[PDB]
Amino acid sequence: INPVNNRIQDLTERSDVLRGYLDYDAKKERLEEVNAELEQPDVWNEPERAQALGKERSSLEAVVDTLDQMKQGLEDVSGLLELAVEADDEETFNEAVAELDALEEKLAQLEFRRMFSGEYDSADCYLDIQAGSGGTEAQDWASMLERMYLRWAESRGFKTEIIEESEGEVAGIKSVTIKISGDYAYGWLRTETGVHRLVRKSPFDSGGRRHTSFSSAFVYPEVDDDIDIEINPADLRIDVYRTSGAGGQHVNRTESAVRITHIPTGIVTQCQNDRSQHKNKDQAMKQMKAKLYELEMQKKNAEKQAMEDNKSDIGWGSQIRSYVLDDSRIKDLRTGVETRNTQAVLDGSLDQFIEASLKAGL
Amino acid sequence: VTSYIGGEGHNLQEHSVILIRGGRVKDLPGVRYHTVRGALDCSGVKDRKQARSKYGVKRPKA
Amino acid sequence: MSRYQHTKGQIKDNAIEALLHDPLFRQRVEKNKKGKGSYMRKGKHG
RNA sequence: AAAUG
RNA sequence: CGCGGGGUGGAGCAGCCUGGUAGCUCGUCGGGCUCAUAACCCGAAGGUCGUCGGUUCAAAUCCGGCCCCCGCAACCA
RNA sequence: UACCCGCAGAAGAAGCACCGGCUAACUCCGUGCCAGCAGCCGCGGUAAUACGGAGGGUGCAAGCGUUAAUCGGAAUUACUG
RNA sequence: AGCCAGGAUGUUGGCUUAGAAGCAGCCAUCAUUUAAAGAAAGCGUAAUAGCUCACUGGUCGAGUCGGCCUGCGCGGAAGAU
Ligand SMILES: [Mg+2]
Ligand SMILES: [Mg+2]
Ligand SMILES: [Mg+2]
Ligand SMILES: [Mg+2]
Ligand SMILES: [Mg+2]
Ligand SMILES: [Mg+2]
Ligand SMILES: [Mg+2]
Ligand SMILES: [Mg+2]
Ligand SMILES: [Mg+2]
Ligand SMILES: [Mg+2]
Repeated sequence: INPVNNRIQDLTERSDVLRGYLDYDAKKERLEEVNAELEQPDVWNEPERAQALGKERSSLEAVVDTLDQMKQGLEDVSGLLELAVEADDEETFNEAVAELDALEEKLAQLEFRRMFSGEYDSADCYLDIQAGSGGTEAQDWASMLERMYLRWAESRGFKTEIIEESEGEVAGIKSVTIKISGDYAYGWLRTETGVHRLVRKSPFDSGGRRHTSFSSAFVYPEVDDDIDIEINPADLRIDVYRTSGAGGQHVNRTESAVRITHIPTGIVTQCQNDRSQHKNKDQAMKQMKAKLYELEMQKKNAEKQAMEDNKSDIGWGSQIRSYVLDDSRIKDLRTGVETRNTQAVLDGSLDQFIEASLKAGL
Repeated sequence: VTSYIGGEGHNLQEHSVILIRGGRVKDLPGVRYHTVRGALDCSGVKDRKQARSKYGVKRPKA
Repeated sequence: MSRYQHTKGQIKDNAIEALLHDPLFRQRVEKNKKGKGSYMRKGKHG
């Protein structure tokens, strides 16, 4: 029953941690205010507001309710632990154990939802590691990072695959792309996007000076490549008319030239290469399709540009961890969690950082 | 022009009416001016007890 | 807080990578106190 | 014959 | 739409010439050289020949279909 | 009005800059190429008399600093030179 | 076919949901008081509520219902002296 006791001890701690991350009191307050708003009969006159408020309420309630359940269940288990120990009633002990297990499961579920609330969190990812401005040292650092990541991925049970590797001319790697397949792979790794700070005495420097080299990790999920949808003839205007210059009697009469127009967007494609109108239309159709594709691409790019611009805005805040090897201390800048086991971290003990980051929601 | 903002932390943002005083920053390329802390839209530096004149910090009354 | 004005212009693909290839995330090399680039003409307090 | 750090 | 030429590892080329056979240059990997990198030296690996069918005992090779590319021709009023 | 006499009681009345070198005045704590400083040189990457606070000190003082402005140093447009 | 009456109980069946009470669905589609009453066919609701319907009791007092086979017709049916 010592392991059971240990588990019990752990569970309270993690509950407390969860509460801290959540900011539980504030949540409770919010739930209360929302509840108060709800019972006021005037709030259901405005329908859009009211449904939103209801939506807000329920999740908050769940969060709160689960939390104290956890508080209570643990206490109950502790109470029954004594009975298990001294009185030596086995059935009761078993029941207590079962209860604890249930509680643990519930806790896990709550933590799970807190963690993997994003859309693409369940999916697999491409981890992209790029070496910095340093040179050989930077490349080495990047390589080290890559190694660490691989070790981490192997640890939890993910399938790693080196898609592209640009090798460093002296030592290490210039860049690497790693496909990481598995259950909730992106959700587990998405926090690691950012610049990593190595601080160590360079073995590649002849002077042997202490260098501060940087290398970026970039985790992005494998999005499903959507099929490029067939445009409807309802959305299309097809004009037919005579050609420019033309050249003959049959050309003056015949309307071979085709103008296809997209009604929702306002794009036009003209074609008058062929004698046959049908052929022209086909060619024009193709052109239109191509244009649509291009437009889609452009829109995608623009949105993407906005996103990074926003990311750029953070600037120095993209620096997520500091790996000091001289003083022997790793610090996550985002959370504030510190460890002196640098070598262990390098080997692949990232769970301590990653989990905390997930809990934070950054 | 471009002007340096001295002291730890500032309230400044876009469309903020400020007073600049001159004095070039050696490190920064093209910076020839200092903003005046404690004049116009610009606030004084928080929690300073020394060299307050330079940073627009009022006397801590006790 | 204040925005960092990066020297990359209009970022198109990835922001983090761009930042890494910027003066912001340049390498910081320590000046030796003893060894190679170690000679000081005048001391800190001399 | 012999480029670079 | 018609007539030709092509698709052979990472790449660029051969072979297809009368069916049985997989070659060259670069690249990749492991050594050696240098304090190290490059060059150089040694030793290796790596190809269901676009794809699907057909016929000979047997197909990269011959024939046909389909997909992709490159030429040409797509005309007289 | 200046000025003079009487009344009471220490009473109503001290700050500003600086302290690495130039340049008078040094230590501890906090921070860790960060935040910041800076006239020049440069300081800060975990024992910082250079950052920020404190104690101690130095210089000025109802002013003290900062900026701008001119001459000086600058014999660096040299008539003197 | 009209007309008058009832058109319930366990029950708001659970779940998953923001809510779900016959009617967002997913699913089971039972039994009860029995004249008969679907865990519900339509309208309705933030959802309930509410308004109809199915089936049934009463009145009324002779034919009625909707398929098949075929005959002939109707709409579908807009053009330039
Ligand atoms: Mg080729
Ligand atoms: Mg042969
Ligand atoms: Mg070599
Ligand atoms: Mg063969
Ligand atoms: Mg002195
Ligand atoms: Mg110190
Ligand atoms: Mg000084
Ligand atoms: Mg100081
Ligand atoms: Mg002169
Ligand atoms: Mg007819």
